Amino acid sequence: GKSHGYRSRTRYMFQRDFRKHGAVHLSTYLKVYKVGDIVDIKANGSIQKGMPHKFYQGKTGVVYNVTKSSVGVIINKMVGNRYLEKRLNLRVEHIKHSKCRQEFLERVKANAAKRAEAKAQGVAVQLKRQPAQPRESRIVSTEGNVPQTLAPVPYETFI
Amino acid sequence: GIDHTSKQHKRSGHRTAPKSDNVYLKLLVKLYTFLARRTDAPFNKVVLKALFLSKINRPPVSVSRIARALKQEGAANKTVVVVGTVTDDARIFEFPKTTVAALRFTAGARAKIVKAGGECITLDQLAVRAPKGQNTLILRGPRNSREAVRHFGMGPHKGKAPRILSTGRKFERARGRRRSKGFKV
Amino acid sequence: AKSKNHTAHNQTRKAHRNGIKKPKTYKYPSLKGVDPKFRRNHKHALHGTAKALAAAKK
Amino acid sequence: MAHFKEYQVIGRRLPTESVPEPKLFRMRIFASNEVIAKSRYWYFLQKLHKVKKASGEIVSINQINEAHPTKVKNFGVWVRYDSRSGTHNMYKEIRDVSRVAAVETLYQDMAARHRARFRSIHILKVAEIEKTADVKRQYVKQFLTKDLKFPLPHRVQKSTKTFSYKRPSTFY
Amino acid sequence: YQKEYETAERNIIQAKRDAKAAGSYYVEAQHKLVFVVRIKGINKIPPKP
Amino acid sequence: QANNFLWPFKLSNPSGGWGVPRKFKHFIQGGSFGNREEFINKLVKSMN
RNA sequence: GGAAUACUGCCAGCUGGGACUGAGGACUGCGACGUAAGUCAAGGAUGCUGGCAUAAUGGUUAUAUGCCGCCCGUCUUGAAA
RNA sequence: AAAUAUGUAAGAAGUCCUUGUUACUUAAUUGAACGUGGACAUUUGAAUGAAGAGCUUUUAGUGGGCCAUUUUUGGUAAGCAGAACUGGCGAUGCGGGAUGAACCGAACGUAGAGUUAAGGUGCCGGAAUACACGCUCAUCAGACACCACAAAAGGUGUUAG
RNA sequence: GCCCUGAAAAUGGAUGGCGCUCAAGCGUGUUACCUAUACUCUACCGUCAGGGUUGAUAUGAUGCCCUGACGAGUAGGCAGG
RNA sequence: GGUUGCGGCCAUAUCUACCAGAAAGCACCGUUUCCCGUCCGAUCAACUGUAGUUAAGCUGGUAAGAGCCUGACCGAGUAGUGUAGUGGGUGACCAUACGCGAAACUCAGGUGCUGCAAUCU
Ligand SMILES: [Mg+2]
Ligand SMILES: [Mg+2]
Ligand SMILES: [Mg+2]
Ligand SMILES: [Mg+2]
Ligand SMILES: [Mg+2]
Ligand SMILES: [Mg+2]
Ligand SMILES: [Mg+2]
Ligand SMILES: [Mg+2]
Ligand SMILES: [Mg+2]
Ligand SMILES: [Mg+2]
Ligand SMILES: [Mg+2]
Ligand SMILES: [Mg+2]
Ligand SMILES: [Mg+2]
Ligand SMILES: [Mg+2]
Ligand SMILES: [Mg+2]
Ligand SMILES: [Mg+2]
Ligand SMILES: [Mg+2]
Ligand SMILES: [Mg+2]
Ligand SMILES: [Mg+2]
Ligand SMILES: [Mg+2]
Ligand SMILES: [Mg+2]
Ligand SMILES: [Mg+2]
Ligand SMILES: [Mg+2]
Ligand SMILES: [Mg+2]
Ligand SMILES: [Mg+2]
Ligand SMILES: [Mg+2]
Ligand SMILES: [Mg+2]
Ligand SMILES: [Mg+2]
Repeated sequence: GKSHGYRSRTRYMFQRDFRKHGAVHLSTYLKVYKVGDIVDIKANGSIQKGMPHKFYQGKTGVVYNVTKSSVGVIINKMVGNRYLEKRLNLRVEHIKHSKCRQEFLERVKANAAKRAEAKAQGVAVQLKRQPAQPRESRIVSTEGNVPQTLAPVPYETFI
Repeated sequence: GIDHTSKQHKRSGHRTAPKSDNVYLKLLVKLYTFLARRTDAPFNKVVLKALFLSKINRPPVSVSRIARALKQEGAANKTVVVVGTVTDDARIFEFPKTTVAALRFTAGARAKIVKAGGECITLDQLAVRAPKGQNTLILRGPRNSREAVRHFGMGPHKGKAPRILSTGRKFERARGRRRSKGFKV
Repeated sequence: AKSKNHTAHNQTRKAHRNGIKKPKTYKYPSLKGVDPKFRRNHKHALHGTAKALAAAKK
Repeated sequence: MAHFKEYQVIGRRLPTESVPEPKLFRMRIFASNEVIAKSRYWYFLQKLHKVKKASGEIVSINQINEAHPTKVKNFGVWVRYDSRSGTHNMYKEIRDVSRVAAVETLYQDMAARHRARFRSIHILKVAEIEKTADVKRQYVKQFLTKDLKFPLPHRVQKSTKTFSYKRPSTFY
Repeated sequence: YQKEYETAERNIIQAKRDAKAAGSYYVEAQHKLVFVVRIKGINKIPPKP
Repeated sequence: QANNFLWPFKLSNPSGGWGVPRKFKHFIQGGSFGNREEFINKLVKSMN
């Protein structure tokens, strides 16, 4: 009959990257984690302890606990018509600071600053992002760029 | 047709009037809906609504509970309003003066309040004195203190009370309630 | 007689009638599963800062 | 795909700091309105240069009117097209007063004879044929002979009413 | 507003003629605004659209 | 804020028709649906 | 070289014919035209004329005519079966 | 190594400055948490929409499903059996497909006027025996999605290449 | 490409039928026209929502009045009769 | 700039072959009383820095060098794909419309960068 073990379906998911097998470099053990940090989970199948179950591969949550060798992470998982709150104890080999929370904090600073120079000039700011806008009129010149005219091409076999 | 985004002909989920047929209550209502409409004053809007509430949602406010609220800084002279009934409580000894407007006083509560030199007012009487609710303290009973609510949300690990009719060891205390008998909860 | 065996058909229609909402977020969340030593010391930390706040009210 | 107008479409890749002033390319496109013409411009450009209209822009679109819209010309028409079973190049000739008039009969003719709808044909070249008898195709040469005349036998007049009180004739 | 409009439109027209005159091409600003009309009725529609 | 204050416009069917045998193809393909660009004015005017 | 015309678009440009509707019921509003008093097509029709009395007209009913209309109830993915 | 699908973020529960608490932690008032006091509200930190948001109790029916496009497994195949996402039928009339559960259009209070959809306009039947360029003659022509089947292979028929 | 051969089944029969051959057939283009319980505008019924109003002043305050939107339904729930 | 110790990233750093390297460093290198380990002072331990050498290590150069890296309207807007039609086709399958978009290929360029501390003609 059917088979649904814990690591069922995981052959390509927990595999190591091509020409990247072996010891895990120390950077991984030098990152510091704080309650409230945002991490992305991604299994390292060379470290079998403290390992996220495969549903959580590729998912991002919040740190809620810090321990000798692991962080606890809060993931919101959808079961039925409702998210349930899940907490995971992942070892550090399987976790990584979320890079987008970093752009975000950087921008919050940038924002505070833009606000500062604006006030200490007493001017309007405009701090929120606009999306890509239509495009304004241009004049293209023809100096050195007299348009080359093209036509469709006859069918032909190359075999 | 229309791709409706929301239920059509849905009725606000709120009482619009008391379910009671007590003429007097309707009159208090008739008073307050004039007041609610014709003054600004958040107070009457609140008191208006509270008149519609069913009995489970007017839990009683007790006389010690009024004693306590009166100890709020800057509250001692407020007139305390209970859109429901006030009950006696042999547990405070020293009870202070004030003026309580309520739908109903139990006999002991009237006594208590009166004996301490205070006054018992009905809501229309409170209306004339305070058409805008000036210097009032609205109080509400503990609603989730009710026996019914002990059993809500009953389930594995929920910490709730079974709907049992009869209690002791020998009634729902064995398999599923202790590690030694199957599992625990 | 054999009958049908499984399907998800209709299941998302059903989940989305009332469904999905989201988490139920609070400030001051469940300290469930947080390091016991740590908590035990947090207690004492909080007691003390409470103490002093009241000490600064004479 | 209808009553045709012919357009110059001129476009280019969007400027980069690396290449401001990228090269300009033109096509002459036969279409009925300009929304079709620019579509058609991109369809061809994408088959000829790496560009999707998301990386390019149309710089100019201009209708090209026939210069001598009442001189009769004999046109050479070059066409690529798909059959149910392959794809073919084909040279045909058309006698008319305007390219736009010629092209439209090209499309009807590809439909009639080869069952080629519009999606299936590319116009490769269309050209007034300068010297008579560079004309190669009998069914157009026929008209080029000196003092050409012909009758139109068997004339059928349309009737305005349902009954007629005389037996009609075809006499021209 | 009558003026605003009248001179924006005129402006654009002359822009084009000047480019032509310089052997250039004026290329108009991309549209900032659209009107959209729904033309399909309401049955059988895929959730995302 | 201005645009939102405007309720959705309720147009009639176009008076004079859609001008194509079939609406549910693209304007580029013989008609109705998609961006017909400037030609929206003619269509909306007959619907309004 | 100077025009015209087509095509496409704009006008808070002027006008003819036909059709359905006329909800509301003192006055309050926004305006327009007037030098003015006043007038008005400006928060929903008025005015003038005529026709009908054992009648004009309306309800019902029978029948004809045009088009349309399978037997209900049930179980069922599916019943006129 | 795509496309489609998929996680998180886009701030007042935020930011910055000052310096309080502890039994944790550090060589160390060092960190870590949680705070006092002080400063910053026009765009306060993309878009679009919001027909109000949040929450509680309780209870009906159901728990045979089926169909279409697309992905897809078993099978020679099936109007066969079995999955994926969505939309349907079932529970639903209406207009079109002559007919028809499921296709196309479009979803429904009682009506008037106008306009259309999908589909049509010789006659049955409301609507051009309309306009335009070709192609086709069948002693078994052909005639419209789902759809009510046709192939290999041949023709000095006729067309254009 | 069209057409022809390849092309055999049982009651009599189906491009829906008649019939149609520079089509009423096949490919393509352009206009006009017909028509749904859909769209637009208006009346009326109901449902939901928001708002006004017993301040002294005849007859319904669960009433009167103003305004906007909405209406498919088996099993089934509730309501008003 | 060299060199060493401890590193970060982990081939632009690896591989094969041939050259070249001042100074200091590093190394090879001399010894076996001692602590210590071997079948074997080879490794491992200790001792001298004394007798020797750049041979090797190591560093750098060379190469139409193997690999690795990077770029490119090189291939290719191709393959594949989201969405659309009462589109074509007996079908297999294909074209068009609004979008997204590879890999191999080819050619061009490149062959470690860097943090801390010490030391050096
Ligand atoms: Mg095109
Ligand atoms: Mg392409
Ligand atoms: Mg082909
Ligand atoms: Mg083609
Ligand atoms: Mg469709
Ligand atoms: Mg478009
Ligand atoms: Mg087909
Ligand atoms: Mg150095
Ligand atoms: Mg680094
Ligand atoms: Mg020894
Ligand atoms: Mg030894
Ligand atoms: Mg030795
Ligand atoms: Mg040694
Ligand atoms: Mg060495
Ligand atoms: Mg070495
Ligand atoms: Mg070397
Ligand atoms: Mg090489
Ligand atoms: Mg595709
Ligand atoms: Mg598709
Ligand atoms: Mg076709
Ligand atoms: Mg198809
Ligand atoms: Mg394809
Ligand atoms: Mg292909
Ligand atoms: Mg687009
Ligand atoms: Mg790539
Ligand atoms: Mg480089
Ligand atoms: Mg460092
Ligand atoms: Mg050092």
